[PDB]
Order: sequence, then C-alpha cells, then structure tokens
Amino acid sequence: VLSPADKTNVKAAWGKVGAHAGEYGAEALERMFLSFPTTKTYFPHFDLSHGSAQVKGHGKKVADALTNAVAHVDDMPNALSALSDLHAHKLRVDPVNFKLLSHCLLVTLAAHLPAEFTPAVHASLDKFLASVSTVLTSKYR
Amino acid sequence: VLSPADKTNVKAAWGKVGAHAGEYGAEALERMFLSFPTTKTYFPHFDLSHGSAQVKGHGKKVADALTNAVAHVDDMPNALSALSDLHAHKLRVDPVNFKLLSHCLLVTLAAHLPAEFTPAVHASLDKFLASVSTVLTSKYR
Amino acid sequence: VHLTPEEKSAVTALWGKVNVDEVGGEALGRLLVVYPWTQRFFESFGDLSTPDAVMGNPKVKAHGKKVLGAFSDGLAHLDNLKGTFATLSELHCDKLHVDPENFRLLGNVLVCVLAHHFGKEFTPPVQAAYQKVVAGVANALAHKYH
Amino acid sequence: VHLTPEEKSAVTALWGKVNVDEVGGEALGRLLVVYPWTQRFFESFGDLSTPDAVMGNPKVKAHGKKVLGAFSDGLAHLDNLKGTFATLSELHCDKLHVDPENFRLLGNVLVCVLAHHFGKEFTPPVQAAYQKVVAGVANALAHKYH
Ligand code: HEM
Ligand code: HEM
Ligand code: HEM
Ligand code: HEM
Repeated sequence: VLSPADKTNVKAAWGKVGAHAGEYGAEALERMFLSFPTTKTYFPHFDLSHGSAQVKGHGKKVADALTNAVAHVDDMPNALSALSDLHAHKLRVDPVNFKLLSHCLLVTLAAHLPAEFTPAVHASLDKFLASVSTVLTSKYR
Repeated sequence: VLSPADKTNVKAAWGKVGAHAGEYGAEALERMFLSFPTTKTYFPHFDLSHGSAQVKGHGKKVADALTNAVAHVDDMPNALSALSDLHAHKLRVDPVNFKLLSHCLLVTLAAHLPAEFTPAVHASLDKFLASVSTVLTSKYR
Repeated sequence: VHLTPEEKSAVTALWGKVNVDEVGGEALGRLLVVYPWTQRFFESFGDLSTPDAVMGNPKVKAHGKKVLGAFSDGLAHLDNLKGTFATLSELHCDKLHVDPENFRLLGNVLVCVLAHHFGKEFTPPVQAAYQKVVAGVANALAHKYH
Repeated sequence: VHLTPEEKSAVTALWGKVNVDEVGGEALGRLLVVYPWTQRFFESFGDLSTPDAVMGNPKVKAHGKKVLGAFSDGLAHLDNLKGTFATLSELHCDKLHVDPENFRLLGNVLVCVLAHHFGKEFTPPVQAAYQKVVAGVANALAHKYH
C-alpha cells in the first residue's frame, strides 16, 4: 500500500539524505556484512574490508536504485523490473536477505538523521523498504 | 507475478478440489491449530475441538475466499480488498501466520490430490498462496 | 522436542513405512523447484532448469537420501538433537553459510512429501507431531549460528 | 553468543551510557507503531491509535523499562542466557503465545533506537556485536517453544 502520508515521509527523509545517499549505502552494506555474515556468500568476488572500493562502489548503485524507487514510488514494479529480474531470476537472492538489508538501511538512517527519524517516519521507511523487497523478489511469486 | 503456467496450474488443481473445497478448508484449519498452537490466540471465542461446527463453518469461509481469488486471479487486490482490511487493519493478524496457514493448506492438498500435486503444481500453488498473503497483509505495507 | 508417548507412537509408525530410497530425493527436488534460491548451493549437480530436470537428477536422489539418513538419526535421538547434529551444524553454518530459515523450509517440504505419500494416514495429529520433530532438527542445525 | 573481548568491550562501553529510563520506552512504542499486530498484546495500555498516542503512554514507558531491565540481565549473563530467561520464556511462550519472530523484531528496533541515540558512536562493528546479543536473547526467550 503506502499511504499519502508515507509517501510524504519517505520523500522528506530521502530529501534530508540528499547528496550523502551513496555514502549511506556503502555504510549500510558494511553494516550488513559484519552483522549478517551469511549475506557474504553472495559477494565472493568482492573484497569486504573496511575500505573496499567495491563496497563503496556498490553502495552507490544501491542508493541510486532506491532513489529511482522514491522518484517513482507509485509505479515501483516498472521502475524496478530490471532489478527484479537480476535479483530473483539471475542471482537467486534468498528473500530473507532483503529484510536484513532493509534493517541495516534503517539503522544507518537512524545513525544519521537524528531529527527526522521519528517513530512515524521510521514506520513509513519500513513500509517503503518492504515494498521495495516485495518488488525485487516478486519474480519468485 | 504468477506466470500463465502457474494460473493454469492453480485453476486445474482447484478444479480437482471442486465441491470438497470447504471440507479441505476445515481440515487445513484443524492442521494449523494442532501444529501451530500460537495461531489459536486469534480464535479465543472458537471451540477448536475436532468436531467443532465453528472450525467447519470457518473452513468454508476460507475456501470460498480462496475460490474468489482463483476466479479473479488477475485482479486479486480488488477481489480481496475487504478481507485485507479485515485482516491487516481490524484483527491485526501477524503476517507470519499467513505462511503457516498456506503451509497447512499445501499439506491438505497433498493429502488429497495424489495425482495432481506434482512438483510443478506444488510450486504454482505456493506462489499462489504467497500472492494471497501479500494482498491480505498489504495494508501493513 | 519432548514428544508425548502418543506422538512418538504416531511419528514412529509412519517413519517405518517410509520409502527411504525415494522420499529423500522428493523432498530435495521439491525444495529446489519450489524455492529456487536454494539451487545456488547445488549448481554442481548440473541441470536444474526445469522441474523434470530436477526430479530425474541422479545426484538429487543421492543427496536426498543422505539427508533422510540424518532425519532418521534425529528420530533415533530426540533427547539430544544437539549432540547428534554438531558436525552437520558446523558444516551448514560455518562452512556453507546456509540461512537457518531454509532448514525450516526443508522440514516443511518433508511434511508435504509425507502427506503426499501417506494421504489420509497423515492426519492432523500426526502432522502436529512431525512439525515438532522438524522444528527441533532445524534448531539443532542452527545451533552453531546460536 | 560467545562475544570476543573486543565485542564485549564495544557492547559494554555503550550500554553504560544508555539512558535506561528512556530507551526502553522508545523501543516498545516503536515496536507497536512500526509493527502494529503487536498492539494486540497491549490493548490494555489504552489509546494506541496514533504514534503520539503511543509514545506518550505512561504504561508504554513503564513496560519498556522492565524490558530493558531484562536486557541488562542478559548482558550480565551471556554465558547462560538460557538459565537467565527461563521464567520469561515460560511466560511469553506458554502463557502469552508470542511468535518468536516478534522477539527478533523487538531486538532489531532496539538496535535502531541505540543507533538513533548514539549516532556515529554506533559503528558497524558495534552493531554487529549487538546483533549477536539481540539474537541470543531472542533465542533464550524462544527456548520454551523449542
Ligand atoms: C534493497 C534492495 C536492494 C536493492 C535496492 C539492490 C540493488 C542492487 C543494484 C542497483 C545492483 C546492480 C544491478 C546492475 O545494474 O547490474 C545490485 C546487484 C547485486 N545485488 Fe542487490 N540490491 C538490493 C538487495 C540485495 C540483497 C539483499 C542481496 C544480497 C544479500 C543482493 C545481492 C546482489 C548481487 C550479488 C548483485 C550483483 C553484485 C555484482 O556482481 O556486482 N542485493 N543490487
Ligand atoms: C489464506 C489467507 C486467509 C484467508 C483466505 C482468510 C479468510 C478469512 C475469511 C473469508 C474470514 C471471514 C471474513 C468475513 O466475511 O467477515 C476470515 C476471518 C478471520 N480470519 Fe482469516 N483468512 C486467512 C488467513 C488468516 C490467518 C493466517 C489468521 C490467523 C491465524 C486469520 C484470522 C482471522 C480471524 C480471527 C478472523 C475472524 C474470525 C471470526 O471472528 O469469525 N485469518 N478469514
Ligand atoms: C535441515 C535439514 C538438513 C539436513 C538434515 C541436512 C543434512 C545434510 C547431510 C546429511 C548432508 C551430507 C553431508 C555429508 O556428506 O556428510 C548435507 C550436505 C549439504 N547440504 Fe544439507 N542438510 C539440511 C538442509 C540444507 C539446506 C536447506 C541447504 C541449502 C539449500 C543445504 C545445503 C547442503 C549442501 C551444500 C551440502 C553439501 C556440503 C558439502 O559437500 O560440502 N542443506 N546436508
Ligand atoms: C525479546 C524481548 C522481550 C523481552 C526482553 C521481554 C521482557 C519482558 C518483561 C521483563 C516483561 C515483564 C514481565 C514481568 O512483569 O515480570 C514482559 C512481559 C510482557 N511482554 Fe515481553 N519481552 C519481550 C518481547 C515481547 C514481544 C515481542 C511481545 C509481543 C508483542 C511481548 C509481550 C509482552 C506481554 C503481553 C507482557 C505482559 C505479560 C503479563 O503481564 O502477563 N514481549 N516481557
């Protein structure tokens, strides 16, 4: 679903993020790899060390994809079609892993947006990241 | 998603079920209550004993709802809008419980459809029941 | 997983009847087919593109049978599934890095396969006892994550 | 949950700084708000219709603080979270019938609240050590299901 108030929330909060979004992405990935070692399995070719240019570079790709979804929040399945195929059909990513990354993203946003991470925006943001994950696993369903 | 082959599968298999669907529903509920006692929490006013006319009666309601979804498999969110509201917004049903009921439904269908529960139809049926659960929790998202 | 005498009664009467050369291969093929992310751990086995590719894969039937062997051990050892599963848990967690949620899924497709094979014999009470065994094996396996 | 000396170091330096009268109430309000099915266990507490209803509920802050008390106990007792949680597990499983998945969720919103409060202090390594504690508490609590 995602109500009108959620859409406002997510847009405001991505707004605050602004030109840091890729930096927050690479931090989120780093949070996931350390916390949930099972996710590493999917990144055998990456170096996952603290300074990895690979983690940095991928963190931007993720941030851009989420930015595209915010921008196209009323037609996400289309916006994200390609990524759906890549993730569900090509890489076969275990869906449980989308919860873990959304969780690490929420933590990063809390670490960075003291004022804007209210309970209400937290709920919206969660609802937004579960919608993204439904679309990216939706080839499975 | 649900491909064209899935739609054919689910329709064929619901077809075999035919006039037993409500009976399979009440069995499925009985399977869930015994196996997953935590789900009982939501049915304090029911008698959950083997012969409960309440379980029988509710098993038909569930079977009818799933029948409506099969019949309207390309426009499920609408078909199921009302039930969405009831389940996500009124009863606040924990979403994990939709996996448990879908699992008990699959078991019942395997118990009853020796020939038609192939691997392929099993996959379809799973995909169909997760789509139903996405729609019934979608007020949450 | 404690299991009352009537549950172990239910669990045990069925398990003895279970075609052990077969049922294992059915659970695993069905795992790969219904939950295709799991295929990533089995790409060695070769051609898994269709369901018929999968069920007729001789490596699928051979591994399913190993797996079933391990269940029979847990059935043999309910009072210490932990001790019983130490080396497997070590394997699946440390070495392979399998998400424990997939242990739950494997158990649940095993219950479907048993239902499929035993029909009405596989009543709701018998299922409920099997959901306990299944969960306890999934838990012993995840022990090393714990 | 073993925890290396540097992890217990990370976990322990933060935990001491944690406003214990507050953080508990923030985790629980956020649980109710973000995952509203959980509200069904708390309908006694009264008005939970809006997020501001929830955060300003004096019963929410009072129960959050009990909850935080229990975490401090697990922190105190990593080497026997089981023993430590027996009566609570009994409570949440047997009596209340809470799905253990909601233990995981409570732990994860606690990690968000800690991130929210500590900002950059709450680095990825510190999070990773906290995800271990959180998971082990969730597991001890589910023990009675097990
Ligand atoms: C929030 C949902 C996620 C989004 C926004 C997302 C987005 C992306 C993007 C934009 C790419 C690049 C695709 C391309 O242009 O070719 C990518 C690749 C990939 N993603 Fe995701 N991803 C997400 C979740 C996941 C998760 C949960 C995993 C695994 C734990 C994962 C595993 C992969 C793999 C391994 C690739 C290929 C890596 C490579 O070869 O460079 N993704 N992801
Ligand atoms: C496969 C998805 C499900 C479908 C098809 C479904 C369908 C139904 C239907 C048709 C009703 C009657 C609504 C009305 O006409 O007023 C109902 C009611 C209800 N359902 Fe579901 N349900 C499903 C899943 C769940 C689950 C997983 C739970 C809980 C474990 C649940 C809990 C409830 C409750 C408690 C009510 C009200 C019971 C009463 O007061 O009679 N449902 N369900
Ligand atoms: C919960 C039930 C499971 C049981 C009882 C179990 C049991 C077994 C057994 C007995 C073996 C043979 C090990 C040996 O040769 O000694 C094995 C290996 C393996 N299983 Fe599992 N397993 C389970 C679930 C899973 C799941 C869900 C996956 C992931 C989809 C997985 C992936 C594998 C792989 C990759 C191996 C081969 C390891 C290697 O050769 O290095 N297993 N398992
Ligand atoms: C995993 C972390 C959790 C911890 C550490 C925990 C801890 C506690 C504590 C200390 C109490 C107070 C008990 C007493 O008065 O002695 C309690 C009670 C309660 N908790 Fe939890 N709990 C957890 C999760 C949850 C979850 C997710 C729910 C469901 C949404 C839940 C529902 C309740 C309820 C209903 C009570 C009151 C029981 C009664 O008064 O009979 N708890 N919990």
